[PDB]
Amino acid sequence: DVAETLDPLRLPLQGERLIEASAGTGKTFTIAALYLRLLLGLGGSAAFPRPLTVEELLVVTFTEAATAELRGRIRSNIHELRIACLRETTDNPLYERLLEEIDDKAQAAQWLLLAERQMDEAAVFTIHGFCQRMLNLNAFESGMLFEQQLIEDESLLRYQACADFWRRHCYPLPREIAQVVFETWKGPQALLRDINRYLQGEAPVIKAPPPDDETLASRHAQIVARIDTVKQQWRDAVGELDALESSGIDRRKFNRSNQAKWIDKISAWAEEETNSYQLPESLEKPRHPLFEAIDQLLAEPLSIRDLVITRALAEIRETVAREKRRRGELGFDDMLSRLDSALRSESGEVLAAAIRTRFPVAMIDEFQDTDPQQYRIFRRIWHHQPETALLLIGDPKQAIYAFRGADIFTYMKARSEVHAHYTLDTNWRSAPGMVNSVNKLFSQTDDAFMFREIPFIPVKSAGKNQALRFVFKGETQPAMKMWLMEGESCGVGDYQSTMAQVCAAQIRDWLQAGQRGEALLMNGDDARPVRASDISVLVRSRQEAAQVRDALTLLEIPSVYLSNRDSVFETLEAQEMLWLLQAVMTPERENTLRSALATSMMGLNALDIETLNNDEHAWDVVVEEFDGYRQIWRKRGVMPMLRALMSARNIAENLLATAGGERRLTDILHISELLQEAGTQLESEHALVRWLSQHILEPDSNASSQQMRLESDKHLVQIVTIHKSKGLEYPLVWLPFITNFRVQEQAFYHDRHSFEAVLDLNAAPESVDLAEAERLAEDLRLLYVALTRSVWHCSLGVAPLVRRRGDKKGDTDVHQSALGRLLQKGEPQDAAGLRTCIEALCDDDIAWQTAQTGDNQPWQVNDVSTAELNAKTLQRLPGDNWRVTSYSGLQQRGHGIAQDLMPRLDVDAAGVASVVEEPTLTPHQFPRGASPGTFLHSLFEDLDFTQPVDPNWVREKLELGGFESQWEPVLTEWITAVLQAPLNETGVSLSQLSARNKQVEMEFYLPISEPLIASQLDTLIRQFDPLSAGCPPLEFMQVRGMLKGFIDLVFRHEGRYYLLDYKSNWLGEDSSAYTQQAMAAAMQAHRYDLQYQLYTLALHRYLRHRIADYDYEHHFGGVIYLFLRGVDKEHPQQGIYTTRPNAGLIALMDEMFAG
DNA sequence: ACAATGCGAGCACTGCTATAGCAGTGCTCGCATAGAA
Ligand SMILES: [Ca+2]
Repeated sequence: DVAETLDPLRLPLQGERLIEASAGTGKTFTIAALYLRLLLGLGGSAAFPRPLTVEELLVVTFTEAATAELRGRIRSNIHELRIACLRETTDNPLYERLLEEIDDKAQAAQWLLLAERQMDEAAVFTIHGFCQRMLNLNAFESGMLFEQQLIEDESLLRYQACADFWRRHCYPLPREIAQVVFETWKGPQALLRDINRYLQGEAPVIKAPPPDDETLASRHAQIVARIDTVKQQWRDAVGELDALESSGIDRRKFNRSNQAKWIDKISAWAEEETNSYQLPESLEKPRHPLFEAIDQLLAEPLSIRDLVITRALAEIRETVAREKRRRGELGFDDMLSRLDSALRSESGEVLAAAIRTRFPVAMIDEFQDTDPQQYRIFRRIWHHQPETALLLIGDPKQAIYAFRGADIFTYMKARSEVHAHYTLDTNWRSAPGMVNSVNKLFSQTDDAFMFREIPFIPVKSAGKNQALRFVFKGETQPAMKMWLMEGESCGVGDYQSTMAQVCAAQIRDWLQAGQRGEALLMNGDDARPVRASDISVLVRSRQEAAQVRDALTLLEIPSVYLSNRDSVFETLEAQEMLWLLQAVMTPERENTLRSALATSMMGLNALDIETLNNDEHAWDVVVEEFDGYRQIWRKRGVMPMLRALMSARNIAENLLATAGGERRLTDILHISELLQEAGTQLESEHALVRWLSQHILEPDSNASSQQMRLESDKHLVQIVTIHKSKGLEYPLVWLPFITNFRVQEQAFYHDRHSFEAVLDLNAAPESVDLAEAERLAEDLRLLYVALTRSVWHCSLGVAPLVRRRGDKKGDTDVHQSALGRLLQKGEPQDAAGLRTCIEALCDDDIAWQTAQTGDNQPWQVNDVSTAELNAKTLQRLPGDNWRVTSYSGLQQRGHGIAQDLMPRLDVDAAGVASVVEEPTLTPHQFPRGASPGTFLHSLFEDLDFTQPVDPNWVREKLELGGFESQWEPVLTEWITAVLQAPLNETGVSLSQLSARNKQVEMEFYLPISEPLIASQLDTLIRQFDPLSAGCPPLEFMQVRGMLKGFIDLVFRHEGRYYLLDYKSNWLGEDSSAYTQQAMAAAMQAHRYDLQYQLYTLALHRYLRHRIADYDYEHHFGGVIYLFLRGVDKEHPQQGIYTTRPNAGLIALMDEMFAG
């Protein structure tokens, strides 16, 4: 017992070691040390068998920021100790004591070099990261999915489950029963608020659970039966108006009758006031008659609660689980839970060993916060195992996360199993005066943390800090100062209004006296004025924080609640912005707009609003303004719009100058950052507006919508919670409400023998007594952390608090609080009895005063400022724009992201279809659009023009394409008709083209230097092409760069090369629309003519390039357009179109590019 | 074109029955009601 003062370098790196890193004892410096030792296998007898790799030293922390810092601190130490190995000389502690243990500085340098470059894979994860990691590796054993989705809901999944339970369980109930339930809970909402704690993590063991089968009906019967029989032993016993004590006035007849009418058709376990007329009491105030059965009724409770509950969480759990499986999702409780089952199951050894190898030695940090599930997994892998080491480090005095499931008991359990104990004796980080005061306080009684297994061993304060002191308006102040309210009695109300006031006063008192250089934090002969950034107010709950923030704010002392969870969505700004987006979204409606302008964010006046209502031209002015913002919104988005708005109305600049404006601004900006995300997830502005409403209505979701703290708060007295403060350090700290306690009423305790979480579904005084114990057992634990946060000094508020409505009978249930229990050494005290106990211990480091309230609204601080700024202004200019167009300088958008998702989509088609279904399928009735158009293009992507059209291949093509098989005849006949179709003249017909003379889907890139002006090109395009005579053209604007383009088909009729572009278009009824006229019409209609000139200009450049010494009119003679539809076996020139570029056009057009 | 409970105090008043103490009926009113992969 009583741990060995831990000497890192001499710690035996071999199996099971428990390390207690007291308050700020350098737990981190220790871990790193131990990490290095392991890497280089250092030590000696207390060393590890062999050297380990970065990817073998398992370290698990609880926080995410934790593993980051831990991972960071280590890469550094390695980089140093490694460097200090190359120099074989180091002049900085730790390292030197390390090199003395090194035998070959040259090797360690190498070994270390690897550890350095290996860090981006250091086995330092969180409890949760470790789990899903082992799990996902040994999937078979854990029955895990290779693709798990991390669930988020649950908080909802849970309510839904709790309600599914209420519907299938309570709805079918018959009135008599239903009502009973109702009087236990009104709805599913109420049932959850009672069982929510459970349902989460390890189900607690239910002391005295209901018979594994009692139905709601069962119990109900027994109860009603037990009730109704006594309705008899009174219905027929009410002929007795008996006799033989005092005080029961004849107004007992009032008592009497009140049960004769208690005879309803039942429906309510509820019964009333007969405690008197029992018998086991009538004597307390031969013994008496036949109604002592009542003595038996008010003996063992008449409830339905425990049964339902037991059924609820039991069923609710599995309901939620099932739902997760189905969804294929996984939560965190599950993550480390599934891992615990795996190590439990038969196939638990292959898993235990597997892990064990990967991580032969693991360091568990912040262990005082584990849980049965964790510790189990842990020992199931490393407990009693040669060739391995389990370094368990944390501090039981700081285990304050009970509410999330950190079971201090499972720690004490682990404390029992591992016999090797170690403590860190030196408290770096803090002042001697402090450490002395904290040690004194927690040394009062024995077992201050009241748990023989969690002893408190004082700690030596570090020498480098022996100089620390805090002087104020004269001399040095005591490390610890107790402020005591006056009086005998004191309610929770008082001890807050008054303590916050007091606290507030003392803060401005240090601050003001700080600017006057009278408040100094000094390290011997060095000093500095205390600044808001140095004060800190620990608190227990949101309210308490507010309570403080208010008294502070009442003294112009700005502050910031570091533990704030509210979301940006329920800020008055969110609402204002929404009204704005509604104005932007419709400046037409005179109302919503005015409304927008009325928002505090717009900083308008009452006068402004007025005039602006009586001047119609200035109104439209604004309307225009907003109509522009909607434009900015439609085109660039919300963020660009909002910022555009602010810049005009000069919002940011004004707000910042409006007290508390900075907060309001950051929040508005924030909203925008969220309103921006949401934008790129909905295709309509209105959809976003909607998006807002909901979020404003049902918020608090992620931590992504949590409020961003200001970058100035680093100069604001910080008010945080004992919890967020664990690990944090503060020059000066204040504990305004450190006396409160709040007694535990819920009978949830841990059995002191079996160390198990038991849930007595019956308020058994015995078990509640036990729980209430564990309560302050944790309050002390919190108290320890609170005092531990300050460096130079800490002053807390104490008062003769009293909860018991017992008229100040020398009560002061102060002894029921962690701090009171330590001051009044256990025993309760007089109001003044406290005042005397405080004086008892109180010198050099400890000192008290009376709660001296005060007033002086000023934080009497002034300012100065000189804004000599300006923003660089670039002297360059846009000028040219290099892009890569592609006969898209034509086709107006809509194809936005379309030519992106499908580079070869039949972009030339689009639309819907209707009643043109005529009961005889023809190529005109073939489904219109892009999806079907590309299907057609597809067919000819790899067809055997040469041979005949196999119907099965066609049936198969439609079958896969999602079309109806009943299209094969029409289609198989349609294809061929187009194949054996005569192109221009002498022969030429797709079917005559063999593979070797075909090149399908050619992708070209025609560089285009010297801006291509739409007009300049329209001129020559005119002179040579009679088609482009319909001159609307030049519909695009200047473009420098490249020219993409796909050619459906380019073939050669042994003599020349050609350009074929299959074009599935029209819904234009039949044949008559595919005539040499109609075709040449749609041609300009879609300006396809350009496609020609461009495409050919490419084939030109290509052929010229390939065919070494080629000529246009000797190798070209092409250009064929096949409008697939309207093409029959015997109606040539219909459906097909042909053109042959002027050759003189291609000439000028080619050089048009590079001049 | 719209507001939570519940618990005892606290004191006023009303029978009794060995003026006072103990009890009980009642209506009014102040008090205390989380934590953060
Ligand atoms: Ca085409």
